[PDB]
Amino acid sequence: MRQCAIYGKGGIGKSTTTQNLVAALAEMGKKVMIVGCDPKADSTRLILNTIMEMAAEAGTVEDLELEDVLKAGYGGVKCVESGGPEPGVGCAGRGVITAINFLEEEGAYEDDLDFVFYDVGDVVCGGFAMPIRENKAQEIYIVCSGEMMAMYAANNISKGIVKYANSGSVRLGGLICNSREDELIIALANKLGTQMIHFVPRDNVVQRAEIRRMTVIEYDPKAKQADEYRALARKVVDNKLLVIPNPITMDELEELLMEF
Amino acid sequence: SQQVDKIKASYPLFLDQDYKDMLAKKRDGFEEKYPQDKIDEVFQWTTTKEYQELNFQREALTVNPAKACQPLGAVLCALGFEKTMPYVHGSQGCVAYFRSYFNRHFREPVSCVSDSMTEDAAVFGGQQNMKDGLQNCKATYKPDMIAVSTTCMAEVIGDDLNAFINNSKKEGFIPDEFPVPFAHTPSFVGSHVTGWDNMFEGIARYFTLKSMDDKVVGSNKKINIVPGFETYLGNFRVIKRMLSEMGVGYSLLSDPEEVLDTPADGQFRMYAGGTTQEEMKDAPNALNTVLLQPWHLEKTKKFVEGTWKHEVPKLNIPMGLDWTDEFLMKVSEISGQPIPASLTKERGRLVDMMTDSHTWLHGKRFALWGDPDFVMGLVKFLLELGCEPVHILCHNGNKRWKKAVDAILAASPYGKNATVYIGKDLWHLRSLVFTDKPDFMIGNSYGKFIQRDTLHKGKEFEVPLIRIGFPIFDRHHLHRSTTLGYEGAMQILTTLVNSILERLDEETRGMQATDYNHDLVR
Amino acid sequence: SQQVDKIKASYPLFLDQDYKDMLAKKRDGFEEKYPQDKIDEVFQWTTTKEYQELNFQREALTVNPAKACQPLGAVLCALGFEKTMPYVHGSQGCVAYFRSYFNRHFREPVSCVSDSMTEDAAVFGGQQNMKDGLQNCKATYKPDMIAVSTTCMAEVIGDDLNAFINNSKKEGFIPDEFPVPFAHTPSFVGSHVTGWDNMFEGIARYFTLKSMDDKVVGSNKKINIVPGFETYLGNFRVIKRMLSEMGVGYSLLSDPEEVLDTPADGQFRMYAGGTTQEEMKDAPNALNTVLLQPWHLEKTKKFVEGTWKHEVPKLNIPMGLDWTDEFLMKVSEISGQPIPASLTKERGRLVDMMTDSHTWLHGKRFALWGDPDFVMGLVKFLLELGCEPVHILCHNGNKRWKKAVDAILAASPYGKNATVYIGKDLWHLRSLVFTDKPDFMIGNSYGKFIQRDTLHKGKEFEVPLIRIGFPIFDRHHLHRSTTLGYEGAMQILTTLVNSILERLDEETRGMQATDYNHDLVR
Amino acid sequence: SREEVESLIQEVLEVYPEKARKDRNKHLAVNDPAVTQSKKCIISNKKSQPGLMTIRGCAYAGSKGVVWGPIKDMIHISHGPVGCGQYSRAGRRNYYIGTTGVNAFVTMNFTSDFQEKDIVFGGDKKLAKLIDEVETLFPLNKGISVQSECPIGLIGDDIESVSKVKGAELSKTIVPVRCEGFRGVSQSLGHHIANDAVRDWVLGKRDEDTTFASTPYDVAIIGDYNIGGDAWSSRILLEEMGLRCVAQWSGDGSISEIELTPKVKLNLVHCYRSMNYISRHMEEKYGIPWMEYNFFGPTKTIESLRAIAAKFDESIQKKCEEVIAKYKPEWEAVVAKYRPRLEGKRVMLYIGGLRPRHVIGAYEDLGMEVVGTGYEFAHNDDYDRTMKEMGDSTLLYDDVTGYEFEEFVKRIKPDLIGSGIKEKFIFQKMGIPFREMHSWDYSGPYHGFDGFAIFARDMDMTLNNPCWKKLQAPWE
Ligand code: CFM
Ligand code: CLF
Ligand code: SF4
Ligand SMILES: [Ca+2]
Ligand SMILES: [Ca+2]
Repeated sequence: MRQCAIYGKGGIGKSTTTQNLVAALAEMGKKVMIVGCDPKADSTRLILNTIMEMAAEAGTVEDLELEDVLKAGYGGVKCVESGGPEPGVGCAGRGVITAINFLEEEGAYEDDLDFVFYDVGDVVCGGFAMPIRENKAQEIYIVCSGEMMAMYAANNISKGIVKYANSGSVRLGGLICNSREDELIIALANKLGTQMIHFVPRDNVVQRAEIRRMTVIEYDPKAKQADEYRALARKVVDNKLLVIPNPITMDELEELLMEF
Repeated sequence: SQQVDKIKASYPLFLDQDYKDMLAKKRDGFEEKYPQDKIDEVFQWTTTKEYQELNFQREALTVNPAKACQPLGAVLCALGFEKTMPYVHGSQGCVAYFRSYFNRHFREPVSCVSDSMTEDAAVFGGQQNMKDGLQNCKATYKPDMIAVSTTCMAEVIGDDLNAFINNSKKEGFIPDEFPVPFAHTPSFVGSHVTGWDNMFEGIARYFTLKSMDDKVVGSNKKINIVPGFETYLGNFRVIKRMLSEMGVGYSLLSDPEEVLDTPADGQFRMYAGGTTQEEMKDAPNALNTVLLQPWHLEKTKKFVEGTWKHEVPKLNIPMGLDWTDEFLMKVSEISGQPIPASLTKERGRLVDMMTDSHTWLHGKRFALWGDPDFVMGLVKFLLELGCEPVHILCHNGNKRWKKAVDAILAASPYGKNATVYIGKDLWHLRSLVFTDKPDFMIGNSYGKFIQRDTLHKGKEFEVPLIRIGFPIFDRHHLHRSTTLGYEGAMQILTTLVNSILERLDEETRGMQATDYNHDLVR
Repeated sequence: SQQVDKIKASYPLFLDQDYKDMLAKKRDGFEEKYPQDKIDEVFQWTTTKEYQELNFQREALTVNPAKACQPLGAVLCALGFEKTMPYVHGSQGCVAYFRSYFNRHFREPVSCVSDSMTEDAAVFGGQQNMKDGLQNCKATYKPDMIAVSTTCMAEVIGDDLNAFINNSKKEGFIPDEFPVPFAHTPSFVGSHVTGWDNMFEGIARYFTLKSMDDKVVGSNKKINIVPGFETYLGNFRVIKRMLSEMGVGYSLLSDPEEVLDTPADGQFRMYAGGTTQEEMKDAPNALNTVLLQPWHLEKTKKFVEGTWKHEVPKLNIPMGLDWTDEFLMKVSEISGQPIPASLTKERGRLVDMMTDSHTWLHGKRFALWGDPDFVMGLVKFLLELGCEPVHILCHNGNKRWKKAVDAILAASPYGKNATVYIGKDLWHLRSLVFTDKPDFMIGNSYGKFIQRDTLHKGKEFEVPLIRIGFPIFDRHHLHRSTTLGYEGAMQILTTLVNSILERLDEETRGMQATDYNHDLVR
Repeated sequence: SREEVESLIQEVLEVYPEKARKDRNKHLAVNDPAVTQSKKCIISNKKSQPGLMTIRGCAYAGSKGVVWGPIKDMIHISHGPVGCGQYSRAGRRNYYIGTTGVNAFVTMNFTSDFQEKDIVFGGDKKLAKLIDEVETLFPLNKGISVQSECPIGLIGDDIESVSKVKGAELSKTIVPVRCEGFRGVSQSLGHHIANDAVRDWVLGKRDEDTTFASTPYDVAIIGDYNIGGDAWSSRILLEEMGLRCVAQWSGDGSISEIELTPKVKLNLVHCYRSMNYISRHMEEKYGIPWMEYNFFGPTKTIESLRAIAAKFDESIQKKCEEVIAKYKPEWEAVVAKYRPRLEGKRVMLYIGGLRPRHVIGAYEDLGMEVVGTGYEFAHNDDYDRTMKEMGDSTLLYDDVTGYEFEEFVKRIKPDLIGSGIKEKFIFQKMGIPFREMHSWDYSGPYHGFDGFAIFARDMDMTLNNPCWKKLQAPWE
C-alpha cells in the first residue's frame, strides 16, 4: 500500500499527468485512490461533491459518510476531492488538513489499495504539506519543465521535502518531465541526488483527451502517448530510489540553465 | 463620603444621594439614553413568544454560550498526569485566559505555558517557538512530561506538531526520550470536552502504540478508569473510594485531584499527584477500560478498542440511582469482586432520602444545561425523583446524543413535557424560561443573569438558579462537591429540596400576608 | 376554585380573591381585631431599645426557649447502645413528644417506650407500672437492655428507680441478669444535655461500678470517646474516621449513628449498631477517656475520674482549627500514634479555604445560639475566620461557661463587640438583632421567626438565618452534616461565605438599580 | 539590598537556557531615581520568551477586553471561535448603569463561534448575517464593534468592507477592529489598534456638528475603566470642583460621549498606556490639550485636583480648595485608623501598564513601602515615570515569568503582594497576604477619597488577617 504525493508547477500539466499515470496504473490492474488537494486545479475531472462542500451541507465532517465523498471512475479508480473556498477568500490550506484527517478517521486508507495519489497545490503553508506528514505519503514525484520558474519550483518543493524528511519517513522518488530539455532535467535530478523517472513527450492527443474529460488511456488505448504513460506507470511501480534531496541555489540554477 | 467605621464598597456607596444625582446628570446630559418607557417596552418584548421565534431563527449569531474551546479541556486533561506541564502551541492570549478561567473556578493555581507565537511565527510557522519553548519549559519548570495542545492560529496554518517536536528532539532542545505527547486541538471544532478526548487519546497513543506486542489483556488485573472533563473534585474521590471499598484494583487515567487541591501549609507545589507514566504504559494490560463520560470520550474509546483491544462496556455516566447500580455491577462483573455491604447500605440510604423528600420534589419543573454526559445523568436522576426536566440544553451536544436523551425521556412519564436543545445557547434558554416558566434552573454561574432578567419582569416570574456544573465563579468551594455515585446523588438531592424549601420560605415570609404557610416543620 | 392541572396548596390558594374577601369578612365581622395602625405601632415599639429594657427585665416569663428537657437527652443517649430500648418512667405524653421531635429532625424512626403513669399511679407511686412495663417491653420489643429515665411527674413524687427495678427483678418480671441501667432525669433541672450526662453516667455505673477490682488502666490499649448530645450524623462519623486514620484504638461510648440512619431496603430495623455491653464493661481498661462535649458531661467526668481512675484531658470540643489540632495532638499523646500525613494535608486544605475566603468573611457580624459546647466552638471558629460573634446566646449555659467564653473573646480583637447571654431566650435575642443588627444569625429552625420579624420591619433590617444546630425541621437531610473536625469546619465555612454571597446576589440583583455590582466572579 | 538584588537577579537567571538568559537579563533591574531615561536600565515591550509562563494577555484582550468592551450601549462581537469571548465574558469589572440585553450589553457575550467551514470558506457572509440578527434581536443598540480573534487575521476576512456595507445600509456605526491575538507582544498593541479604530470610525462623527452647548469647564476622563466604580468615584470630585465631565472613556462610557469628546476643553488622562494615543490625536486634530492625573490616595488626589484646577479660572481653583477641605476630615480618619495597623509593611507589585507606579503613593499614605514593582506590558515611557515614584535599591521587572516572581518573593519576603488572579493562589499557599490589584479582589473603588477608605480597609483586612498565623501545623 504505497501512498504518493505529486507536486510541481501547475502551468505545466501536473493534474493531467497525475491522472494519466493513475489511469495507466489502474489499467495494469492496480487499485488506486486519487486525493485532490489542489485549489488551483481540477484533480479528478479526467477520471470521473467535495469533502468540504459535503461536510458543510451535512453540518460537519463528523456527520460525513465515506460513500458520500468517494466515487469510483475509470478503471475503478476511487476519487476524492478535498474541496475548498471560492477564489480570493477562505483558507484552502485548512480545507486540505480537514479532508485528509477525515479520510484517516473514516478508514479510507485501510481498504486494501495499492496506491494513493495526492495531487497537491503549491506548498504556501503547512496545510498543503499535510500529505507529506508521517503515516501519509512516503514517495514524492515532482512534475517539471525546462522552464526556469518551473525548475525553481521543483527546488522549493525539494527544500520542503528535506524539512519533513529529517523529521520522518518521506522521500523524493524522482522527477517527471512534461515536454535539449531532455538533458537539462536529467542534470537537475543528478544535482538533487534523485532521478528523472520519465520524460513525457509532447503530444496533441493529451489535449484532445483532456478537453473531452479523459486521459489518453481511456480516450485512445492504442495511442503512442498511451504507451508513454504505461512506461511511466511501470517505472513508478518498480521504483526503489527514494532520497532526501540536496536543493541548489538560484545561482547554481542560473548556471545549469546558462549551460544549455 | 465615607464614615471610617462603616466603610461602604461599591454597593451601597453609589446608592448614596450625591452619586445617584451625579449619575443622573451623566445620563441626561451626555449618554443620549433611550427613554425608560422605550427600554421597558423592548424588555417586555424580549420576554414574549414572538421574540422567541426570532431568537430561535438565528443562524449566525451566538449570544451567551454554554461551552468553551478545545484547548481548555486539553489543559485539564494534562493536569491529571504526574509532574506534567500543559503546553499550548500557539498564541499566549489563550493561555492567560485558560489559567484565569480555571483559577476562578477551583480557587487554586493552574500551571500552563504557551510558546508565545507572534505575527512573524504566524507567517513563518511555529517551529522555532516549539524548539525554544520546549527547552525553556523543561529547564525552568522541570516537569517529567510536557503535554502539547494547540490554539486555532496554529491549527489554521497547519503547524505539524509531530514534526516540530521530533525536530526539537533531533536538534537537541529536549532529550529524545523525554515524554512529549501531543494532540491537535482546534478551537473551531467541538468544544472544551473534545479537547480533553483528543489530549487523552494523544497521551494514550504516546505511551502504548509502539509497545503493544508484549501486552496481555487482564494480566495486571486492574480496570482502567477514564474520567473525561471533570471539574468536581469529589467525583475523582468518590470513584476511587467506591472501587477501593470493593477491593477492585484500578488505575485512574488522568487524575488532577491533588494538583487542584494542594495544602496552604507554607509552600507552593506546582505539581502534586497524578497518573504516573508507568500507569499509562501498563494500561493495555488491564482487564478492561471504563469511560465515565462516554459521549465526549469517543476518540479515546476507538483507540482503546482498536489498539488496546479492550471491550469497553456500554455504560452511561454513574449519576443517579440506576446508572450508579449499573456501574457497580459492571465493575463487579469485570473484576470478580462482589458489591460490598457498605455500598449496598449506601444505596438504601439514598433511596431512604428519596422516600423522605419526594413530596417536595414531585412535579417540580427544571430548565438545565451543561456538557452532554453531566446533563444526561442529571435528566435521568431528576426523572427518578419524580421531577420534570422541561428544558434540556446542551450547546455542545450532537444529534445522536439528543436521540439518546429523548429515548430516556420517552421511558418515563416525567419526561413528557421535556424538549432537548442542542446547539442553542443561554440567550435561547433565557426565552424558554420566559415563555414556558419552570420552577428552577440547574446550571452554572452564567445563569445568574437569566435569573436577574426573570426577576425584572416580576417576583412571580423569577426563576432561581441552583448552581451545579462548570463554571461556578460566584460561590466558594462548590468545586469540592460530588455529582457522581450515590454520594453525589445524595448531595444533588439535598440541594434540590432545600432550594425548593428556601424558595417556599421566601414566598411565605410575608407578615400577615403569606406567612400562614411559614411552617416550622417541612 | 381549583384547576385540575394546576392545583394549588394552602399557598397560594388563599391568595385568590374569593378567599381574601372571605377572610376580610371574618376579621371585620367577628374578630374585633385591633386597627392595623395600632398593630403596626406596637410592632415598631417591640423593635426599639426601650422595649429591649423591659424584655430583659423579665424574671418569670420565658418566651420561645432555646433548650428542651432532660429526658430527651436521656432518650438519645440510650439509643446509642446496642439493642437498647429507651424507657421513660412516667407519663406517656413525654415519650410521644420526644419521639416526634427526633423524628422531625433525623427523618427516621425513633424507638422509645413509657410505662404510662396515670392519675392513680401519681398517687400510689409507679411501682406497678415499672413491674408491668419492664416485662411488657422486654417480651414485645426484645431489647438486650432497657435504659430507664424519668419524667417530672415521677421525680416530684420521688419514685426510687433503683428500688422499683430491684423489686421488678425480684418478683420475676424480668430476669435478674437483664441489664436495666437507670437515671433520675428531672425536667426542672438543667436541660436535655443534662439528661444525656445523667443517662450516660447511669449506664457507665451499671456496667463498671461493681467490677473495678480486676481492671487495669491502659490494658486494652484504647481511648474511650464520649460524644455527648449530638444530632449531626457526620460528627460520629468524622471522629471515628480521624481515629482510624491515625491508627488509634478507640471505643465510642453511646454511638447512635446506625439506628438513626438505616437504609430503606425493604425492612424496618428497630435496632442497628451501637456501643456493646462489653465495650461498656471493658471501658475502665482504656488508656484514658476523651469527652467531646465537656460542658454538659460533668457528672460523667466525675464518675470516670473518680471511679475509673482515668485522667480526662482538659479538652474543648474539637470544632474549628485550633481545637481540632489540640484534640488530635492529645489523642496522639495518649495513644502513641503520630498524626498522619492525610490529616496534616486535610488541615492545610481547611487553612487554604480560609485564605481563599477571608475577604468576604472579615468583619461579618453574627448572632448565634445553641448548646454550650456547640456555641462555644462556633464562637472560636468564627473568631479564627475574622468574624465578629456579636450576640452569643446560650439559654442552658451556666456562669462558669460564660466565664470561659468571655476568656475566648478577650483573647481576640474580633470579640471586642461581643456579649454572652446565659439564661436568655429567642425573644430576648429577637430584640438584640433589632437594636444591634448583625449580618446573619446562626441557629436552629426557631430563628426563622426572628427572620420574618426583621423582614417585616423592612428589607434593610432583615437578618437571614443560617441553619446550624438542633432542631432543623424546615430543611431536609441537614442532620447528615458535620460540625466537628476539619471536615466540619470546611462545611461551616462554605455555608458561611455562600450565605454571604447568596445574600449579596439578592441585594444586587435589581436591574439597572443595584446590579452594577452583580458580578459573575466573586 | 543594594547589590543583594543584583546578585539575586543573576542567581534567578541561572536556571534559563542561554538565549532566554540574555533576554531576561535586560528585562530586570534595580532602580536609581536619578535615571530620567529607563532604556539603560530596563527594556520593555519586546516579545515574551517561549515556554516561560508569562502573565501577559493578547491584542484581543487589549482591544475587546479593556478598551471597547466597557462601552455599554454598543454590541461588541468577538469574531472567531467561541473561546476568547467566553473567557473574557464579565471577567473585568468595568461597571455601568443600564438595562442589560435591552440598552446595555457589557456583561454579555456575542460571538460568531467559528466552526471549521467558516475557517475554510471564510466568514464574511456569516458576519453580515450576524449583524442583521443583532439588529432584530437587540434593536436598542447604538452601534456595533467587530473584534477580531486570531483566525480572522490569517484567513484575510475583509471585515471593513462588511462593516462599511452593513453600516451604510442599516444606518449604524459598525467598527472593525483588526485586534487578532497574535499581533504585537501583549495587550498593549491591542490598546493601540482600538484607539485607532475609535478615531477612524467613531470620533469624528460629530465633526461638522455644532449642536452641543459648550462650556469653558468641559472635560473628559480618558483612560478610567470604572473598575468597581473607580470612575464614578473620580468624577464626583471633578464635578464638585465645578467642572463638567462630558465623557468617560470606556468605563460606563456610551458612544455619544465618545462622539462628544472633541467638544471639550481638556482631556484628563488617567491610564496613560492605553489611551495616550487617542489623546495625542485629539490634540493635533481638535486642539484639545491633555494632562496626566493620579486619583489613588489623598496625596495624589489633592495634587491632581490642584493641577487640573490650575488649568482653569479662579472660581474652579476656589472650589478645588473647598473639596480638599471637605474630604480632609474623612481621609485623615482613615489614615488615623489604618496607618498604625499598616506602617513599615513592604509590598511587591506586578500589574499591567499603569497601576505598578500609580498605586505607590496610596500605599505610602498608609506608611507602606513598595520594595518591588513591575509591569506585564509597559513601554519605556512608563518606566521613565516609574523611577521617580519608586524607592532607591528596589526591584524592577518587566514581563516577569512565573519562576522569577516566585523566587524574587522568596528572597525579598514582602508582607503583601499585589498582582492578578494567576498568581493569587500561588502566594497565599506560600503564606504571603495577597490583594488582587486588577479586580480589587471584588471590592473597590480605590480611586478618589472614598476609594482610599476602601483601599486601606482592604489592605488591613488581608495583611493583619488571622489566617496567616495558622499556615503551619503545631505538630509540624
Ligand atoms: S492589566 Fe492598567 S494599563 Fe490596562 S485590564 Fe491593568 S494596570 Fe489592564 S489601568 Fe487598566 S483597568 Fe486594567 S487592571 Fe490601563 S487599561 S490593559 Mo487588568
Ligand atoms: S491569543 Fe481559538 S477560541 Fe478563543 S482562546 Fe484561543 S484557542 Fe480558544 Fe487572544 S485572540 Fe483569542 S485569546 Fe488569539 S485565540 Fe487566544
Ligand atoms: S496561506 Fe494557507 S494557512 Fe494561510 S490563510 Fe492561506 S490557505 Fe490558510
Ligand atoms: Ca484554594
Ligand atoms: Ca429517613
